[PDB]
Amino acid sequence: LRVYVTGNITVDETWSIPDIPKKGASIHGVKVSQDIGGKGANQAIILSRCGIETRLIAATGNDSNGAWIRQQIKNEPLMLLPDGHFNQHSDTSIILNSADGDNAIITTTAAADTFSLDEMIPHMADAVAGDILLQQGNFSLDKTRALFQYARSRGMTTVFNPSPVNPDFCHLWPLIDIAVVNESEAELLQPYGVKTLVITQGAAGAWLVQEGQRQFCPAVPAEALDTTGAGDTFLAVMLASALLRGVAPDALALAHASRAAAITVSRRGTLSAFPGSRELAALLT
Amino acid sequence: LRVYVTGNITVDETWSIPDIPKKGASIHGVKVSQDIGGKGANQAIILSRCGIETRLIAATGNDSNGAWIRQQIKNEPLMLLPDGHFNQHSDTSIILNSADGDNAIITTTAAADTFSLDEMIPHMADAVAGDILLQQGNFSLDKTRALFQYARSRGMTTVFNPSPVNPDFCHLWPLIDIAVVNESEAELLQPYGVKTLVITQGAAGAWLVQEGQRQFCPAVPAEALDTTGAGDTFLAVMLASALLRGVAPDALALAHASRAAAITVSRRGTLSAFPGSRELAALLT
Repeated sequence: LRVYVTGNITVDETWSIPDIPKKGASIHGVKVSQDIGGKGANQAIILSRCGIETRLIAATGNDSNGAWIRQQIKNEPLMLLPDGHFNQHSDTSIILNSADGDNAIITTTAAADTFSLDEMIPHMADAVAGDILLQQGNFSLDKTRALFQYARSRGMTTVFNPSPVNPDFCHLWPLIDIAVVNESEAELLQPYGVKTLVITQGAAGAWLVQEGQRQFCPAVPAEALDTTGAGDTFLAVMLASALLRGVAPDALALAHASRAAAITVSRRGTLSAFPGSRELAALLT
Repeated sequence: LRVYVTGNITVDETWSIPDIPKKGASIHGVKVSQDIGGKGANQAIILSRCGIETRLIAATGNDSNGAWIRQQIKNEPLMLLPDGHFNQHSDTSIILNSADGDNAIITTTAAADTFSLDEMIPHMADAVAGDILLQQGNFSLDKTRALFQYARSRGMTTVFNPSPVNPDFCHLWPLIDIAVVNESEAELLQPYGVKTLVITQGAAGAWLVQEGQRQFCPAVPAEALDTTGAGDTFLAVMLASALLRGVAPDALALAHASRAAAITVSRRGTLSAFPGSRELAALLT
């Protein structure tokens, strides 16, 4: 079984501030970390580091960030398509880390947007029934839906993590096999009729909803000095643990994702904070 | 007569978002513009366009924004020091919202905060009595004072524009020959004993004070398209005018500066908005 991930790849830049500015206000911040990231990239890489045959379809620009990104992906057991880049700035993210509550992130999409659907599906031409298409919320409702529709014509399994959230993603669920959502997204998009529903609540554990049954997997306690990437780690490892053992997302899968995620939040950065290929294998056994 | 401008250099990035995200949110944004900023670089840059031998002593780090700054400066007749760079520098995120009125702003320094003496001072080894030391508000009190004393220690004319304003800058007046200040800075800070005092009031004109004389110079009425850099355009052209005619800042120096600032404010941005060398030569004549 091969996992195709259609998303984005970025360079996350984290800013430490007192609290997020109110329009009109000017404040001081400190840039504390630069790292490779992106919803699509994070999940694909972690998946591949778990041993799952994985392919990432995302656009990089003819940026110095572009060379940086492509160079890093080269050290991962993941295939990144296309080989070439685009003359656009590579997508980037501004992660506002305030003294108070949880982070706020702003991500550009110039590169991902240029990467048309026509240039995209050809990279999935070698897909077979049973293969998986994993998407996040980096695309428009139309591009996002087109991709899932395509996946269903090729007999693939569909996984959806609607982050960032798009109000219109709400009438997309009938096309999904596995939905992974926040409490915010769970309410704002209202998942329904999905074989497997997973609602993540960060440090407050996670829910697995299947066939009417509800199971709660409490989170593994951890020192959270950097929260970026926890959700992506939790999802990639939950999915990996099911795929390896050959079952459907189950309680042990969440048990593993919770452990993988605790390692991630205990480290600075994005790509640089993810559990190593060996730590994951030790974890998954 | 040469001008040494001890200050900062920045990259100001304008991001367009639908609205400022709340703490836990994750939104899409568009990185629309990027300009070189910093009252230090702005002032030094405009002075050099006026034909004044100018040296900007500011620090840039080892990141994308650093290489870009180093690259954009090559286009100005300005000389930037030191050569080479340091690590992760000053720049600001200008969050331009939608419906939601005014822009929120986050700024970082770090490059300036760490640009120690010993690092700056040797760059004025060629300075002589008569040369000018222009300094803004981007540096601690001890660092700023130390610079003015070194200057006052070689016959250099000291020019001060305490912005960002620090309340303790209140003790430096004896070391300053020319003070350029706005309303709020004039009150609180309360400059005294300065041989030349300029109080900026933007559209409301400017005052030239000391040696008894109180001279007011009305502004060029019109209305800002983009107020950015009006102040440092005013300070720089004023200095240049007096410098070119070999006198202390006078009435004519203020009218030229007022004419220049009108130009800057009618165009968007900084480097591409300020008056060009030929435009400066024309109004300065």
